[PDB]
Amino acid sequence: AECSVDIQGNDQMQFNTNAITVDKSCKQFTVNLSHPGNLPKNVMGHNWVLSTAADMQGVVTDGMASGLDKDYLKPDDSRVIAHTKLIGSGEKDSVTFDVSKLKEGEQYMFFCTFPGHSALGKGTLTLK
Ligand SMILES: [Cu+2]
Ligand SMILES: [Cu+2]
Repeated sequence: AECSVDIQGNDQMQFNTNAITVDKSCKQFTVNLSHPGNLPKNVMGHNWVLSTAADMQGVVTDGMASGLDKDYLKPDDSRVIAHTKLIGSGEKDSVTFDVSKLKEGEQYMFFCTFPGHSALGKGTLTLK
């Protein structure tokens, strides 16, 4: 099966999908994020961050407090399973992670930690 997905964030706060499926036979998985908007990352930055559902709000809140220079992620945040850099217009970044970090039946969320963005810039990730 395919073990990658292409995700975009633009000059609005929604990703172009709200649900990612990771096939259970995949051993790694890659997310390729890009930003087809015109605004720079300090104004309309997006990252793609994966945590358990339970951990999402903490990661978002602590990430906002960490600021732009930390890509809006608390340093040494063990709650983050995988993530990309924060990108702006014209940029791109990919993350590959081990599917051994995921289990069937567990509830995962992906989201952007740029301030305010998680309200609309979030979705589920499911191993199946
Ligand atoms: Cu964002
Ligand atoms: Cu990191």
